[PDB]
Amino acid sequence: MGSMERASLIQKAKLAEQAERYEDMAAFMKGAVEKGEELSCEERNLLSVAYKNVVGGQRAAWRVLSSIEQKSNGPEVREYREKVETELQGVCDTVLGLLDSHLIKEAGDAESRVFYLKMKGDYYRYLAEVATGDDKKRIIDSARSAYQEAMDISKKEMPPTNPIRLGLALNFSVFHYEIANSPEEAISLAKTTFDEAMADLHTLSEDSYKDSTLIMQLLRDNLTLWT
Amino acid sequence: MGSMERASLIQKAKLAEQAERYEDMAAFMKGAVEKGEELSCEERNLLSVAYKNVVGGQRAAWRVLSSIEQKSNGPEVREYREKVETELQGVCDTVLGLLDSHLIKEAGDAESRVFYLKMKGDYYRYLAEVATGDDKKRIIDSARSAYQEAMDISKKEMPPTNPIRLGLALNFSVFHYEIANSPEEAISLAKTTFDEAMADLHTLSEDSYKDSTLIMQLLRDNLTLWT
Amino acid sequence: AGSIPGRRS
Amino acid sequence: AGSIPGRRS
Ligand SMILES: [Mg+2]
Ligand SMILES: [Mg+2]
Repeated sequence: MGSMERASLIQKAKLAEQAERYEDMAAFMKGAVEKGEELSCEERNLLSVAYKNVVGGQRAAWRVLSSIEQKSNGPEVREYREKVETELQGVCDTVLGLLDSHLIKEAGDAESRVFYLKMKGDYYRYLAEVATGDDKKRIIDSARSAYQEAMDISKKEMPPTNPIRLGLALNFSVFHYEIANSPEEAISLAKTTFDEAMADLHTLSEDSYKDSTLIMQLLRDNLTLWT
Repeated sequence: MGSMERASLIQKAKLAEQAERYEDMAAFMKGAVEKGEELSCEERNLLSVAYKNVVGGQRAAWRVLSSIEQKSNGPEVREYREKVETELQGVCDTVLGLLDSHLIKEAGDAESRVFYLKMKGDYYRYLAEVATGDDKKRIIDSARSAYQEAMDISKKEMPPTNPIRLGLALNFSVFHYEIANSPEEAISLAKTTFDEAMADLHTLSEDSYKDSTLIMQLLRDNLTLWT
Repeated sequence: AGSIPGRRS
Repeated sequence: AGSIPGRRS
């Protein structure tokens, strides 16, 4: 996308979202990141939405194929699961590469840095979902370390109702439950996050209240499933 | 897909359907067609499902972008609509090329020949949806000619409740209404098809009855929208 | 209106 | 369970 203007890439990312063309969306936003400028709040959301949808479809397909493969145990199901897996890993590596070159290092404000570190934890988590053995351990630790740094910044720099702080805590709790085999840590984190947000709702306008309570309901939904 | 066995391509097409990976599905079925053997009934259905889903997503995106472009009247919306349009045209050309090399010419039984000619009418119809001017006329006539040949064979060789004959009539009626500016022809065809199927339901087993009545309801749904 | 949905085998 | 859906801007 090197020959397209940054503003045109952003505009086309928005059109691609409206058209539900998420692969195109992600390609436009990769091009925008590669222009080398920092991303605004809205532009960070476009980057995240694009890749979440792309990798979300890959993850759903991988789970379908992995389930069929487990039931079977010719080479076709394994071969095709491996093909989808390699594609998924490539998307995760692409996102991680954008974060490392150079989104995180240029992000000084807490909101941007936390947003990118949450992404980093998420894409290492998606790598961990398909990893095996003694590559899986290092991938898990990379996810944990990214989430932990984001958590440390968010607790110092953002109110407990901030939607990025809340979503980070939600996703880190999912990491603890599903990846790290730490369901008690997952439940603790979700409970403390929910309670501290509850106690800060009084400070919020109606619109901020709506966003924060929506994520708090997702924390509660997990707590209900886990307890 | 030249190095993969035909049976493996078919098996992977079925896995891709289960995983909702329709682009992969279509690529596997293109590879299977290119092995040069005729397709069984089930294999024809896999080919059709794969490409219908691929082009269906492209058509839905094109309509979103075309609507935005019409409301606007910089170059971005037109450029992106044109990109999606060219992609869609390429998929249609690919399917038409498979039909022409050499699925139709090798199809002797009425069921296979009608199935492929219905596909040919459908993919020319999708080309017509995005065509303008005095290429649009020749594309429209190509759709009409394919549908008409399929209709002539189906009326001679298949019962009025046959699902392919019914779906062909449904799609040709849609062609008349939406493409050829012939709503009366559309309504007539849908009515006669529905009535002749109704009068043949008594001959069918319970399972065949279910399939035929399902398509008859789609004819009725169009008639309700058009009258 | 609606053509054959044909998006599921 | 459920992570941030984050599939719509
Ligand atoms: Mg900076
Ligand atoms: Mg033959």
